[PDB]
Amino acid sequence: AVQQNKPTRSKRGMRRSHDALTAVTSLSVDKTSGEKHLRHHITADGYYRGRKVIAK
Amino acid sequence: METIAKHRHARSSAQKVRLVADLIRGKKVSQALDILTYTNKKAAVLVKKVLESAIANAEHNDGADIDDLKVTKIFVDEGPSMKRIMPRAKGRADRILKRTSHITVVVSDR
Amino acid sequence: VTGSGKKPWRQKGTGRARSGSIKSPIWRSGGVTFAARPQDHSQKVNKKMYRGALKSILSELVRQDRLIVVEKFSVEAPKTKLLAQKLKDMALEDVLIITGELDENLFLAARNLHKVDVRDATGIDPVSLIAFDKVVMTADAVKQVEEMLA
Amino acid sequence: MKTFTAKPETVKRDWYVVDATGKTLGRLATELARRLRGKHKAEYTPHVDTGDYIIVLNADKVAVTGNKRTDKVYYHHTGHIGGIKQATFEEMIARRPERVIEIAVKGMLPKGPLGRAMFRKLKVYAGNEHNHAAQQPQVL
Amino acid sequence: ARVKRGVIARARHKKILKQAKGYYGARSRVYRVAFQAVIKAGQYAYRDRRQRKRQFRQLWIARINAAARQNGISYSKFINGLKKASVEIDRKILADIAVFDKVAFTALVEKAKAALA
RNA sequence: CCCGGCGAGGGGAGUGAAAAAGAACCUGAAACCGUGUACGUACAAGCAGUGGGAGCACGCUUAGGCGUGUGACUGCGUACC
RNA sequence: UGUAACGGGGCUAAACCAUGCACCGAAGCUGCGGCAGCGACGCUUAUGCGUUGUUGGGUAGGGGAGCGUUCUGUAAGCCUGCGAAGGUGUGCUGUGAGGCAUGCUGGAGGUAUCAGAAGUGCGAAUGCUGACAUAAGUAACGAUAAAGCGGGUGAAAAGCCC
Repeated sequence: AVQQNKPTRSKRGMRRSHDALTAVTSLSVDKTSGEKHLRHHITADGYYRGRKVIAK
Repeated sequence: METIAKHRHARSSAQKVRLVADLIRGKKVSQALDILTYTNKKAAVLVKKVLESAIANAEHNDGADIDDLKVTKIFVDEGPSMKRIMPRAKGRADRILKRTSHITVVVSDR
Repeated sequence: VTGSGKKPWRQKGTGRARSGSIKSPIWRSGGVTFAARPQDHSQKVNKKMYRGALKSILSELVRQDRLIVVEKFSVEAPKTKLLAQKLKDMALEDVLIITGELDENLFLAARNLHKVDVRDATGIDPVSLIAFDKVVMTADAVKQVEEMLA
Repeated sequence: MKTFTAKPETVKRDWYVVDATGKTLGRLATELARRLRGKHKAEYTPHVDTGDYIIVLNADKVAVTGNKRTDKVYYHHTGHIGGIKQATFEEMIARRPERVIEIAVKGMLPKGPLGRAMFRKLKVYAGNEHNHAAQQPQVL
Repeated sequence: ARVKRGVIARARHKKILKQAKGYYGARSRVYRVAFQAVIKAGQYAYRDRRQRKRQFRQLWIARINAAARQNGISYSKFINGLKKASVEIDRKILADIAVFDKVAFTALVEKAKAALA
């Protein structure tokens, strides 16, 4: 049926509680002193130190 | 205040764009990218590239410390106005919006 | 107006409407809703509204106003820049430049700054008597009975 | 230059050991409320926001004197109007201090206003000189 | 004659009125309190200065029963005693001196005790 | 001049009296919103109140009863036409 | 379909009746201000100030009166770039539309006199012109039926391509 009821104020537009983010930490580790992710060594070429998948 | 490089205009609504601003208040300028690039949304990536535009300027433009500029508020505004159509009833509804956004970063110092 | 009568469509099958008339005098691109009548009417002053104790202001003011000197001859007239001195014998320099006279003479440069349409020649026009300070009447004995209009 | 008594929170709580238990109870259970508001402590805020602490002593001796005490049901049916029903009478329920036959304030601040936070302040234990579960500074 | 609605329509609603809340969105802050409903709030004060006073009456006259009832001197039955004297009538408030004058107020019962009691 | 995406937007410069005149050009409020100074505050009823006032972010006073609003207590009541 | 006849709670007398008697106690008549009508007085008198009588809820009707966004006038007349003025809130002023002011602003404008009357003093025409605060993360997301790498280029390819 048609929307014959109240606007999105307080009790609705308030609802943010469990819609939240995941507050991720991260390791500085200069083995990859730029292109690294959270603890995930490189977001692309799959390097660690020498020859692995397609790195070096 | 110091620096305010907001970006225009996105495709998203201000609701999805606003969902992340609070995280970066006060205590995250030193290492800002990790929470934003590893939460890889067209909101967080936008607040990333905002922050980046704002603070790559600040250290040059004033002479301040790039590590003491405390990223103090980050709010958003819409607008002006944009429309498009999809003829679902072709005499009534039919009329999708872009409310759009521009991220009023406001960075400041400790 | 040009605006399309009378009526476009029947007004059922939605469950929300009011109107559809296009015009109607109310809505948009129209108009003067009160029949458009040229109100052409000359509000009629009667014969003895002029006769008519009409001149009697010079009995209320009676001191500074009706200013009884002489006839409209004494100006150049190629230099009304000189007039305010030829106006020191009725004292008022340029205040309100009239005389309530008759004969055709060159005084009518007296409206040059806006003032009044002067009107002069016998039919002084009642709206000159209400409510200026120098309601000037100047001239000699043509004031008797019906002449009081002057 | 005002005559009223805000807050007062709470000035007068009158630490009295209710020797009235059973013996004349139905003459002063009816007045526990006009006590916790008044008749001595009426001197302060005799209608609003205050607190109170009598020193309770026993429960199941409600006395109450009349044909009431042996067919007067107590109901609650706390859920979906209860369906299946409860009927233990006033001397057979009073065998526990519970929620409706022991407090008297349930009958006397009846909607909940004035009463909405100071519910257990009277302790709601029972047990005499075997178990004084109340105040250590001197009672009355 | 051109109207275009002005000058007075907001003056009769807020201007100098020290009040910041006010009936929220659709019953007010849109516009709809402005003309015909603004009376309502102050109208709880239209009588009740005379009607709420009962609530506080018991507070004054407590210091003329709270200690006297023990000594038996119950305020309304002691008043059919008092009001035998055509000089004493205005006990209704001014007797409030009893909650701090105690140690000398405590003899005002002795006055006529061998007749009044 | 500087910054990013050989981009958007800003932060100063500056023609300018002005950029709250900046080429989504109108010297400019209305439906709704983002972050903050203080609240009441995740045991809620009853047009969300004006009261009656306790003390709170704050701003006066050689003390001197206040210039401020969410509105603990709860009183009154059903604003329509 | 929760015991649901004082509103509760059933009070062995607090009660029921009978005799006394003091407080509570709508707006209800009193303190005491203020005063629109219709009358009566002291006297005044263009007419009015207070005394005294009746008495002050007011959509159908006749009586009788207040002010404005400004047009048509008071008016080379006094006022303004030394600011003429809103949305507003320092302070009260009237019986009232509201203001004479003023506070903080705008950035150009007025009637403290009376004369003038009609585009005529909005929130309720199931609104109306352009709408959207609105149903939430609003398709069945476009039948549910396709996949797989190894690479290549590059500002960015599940698609372009071998």
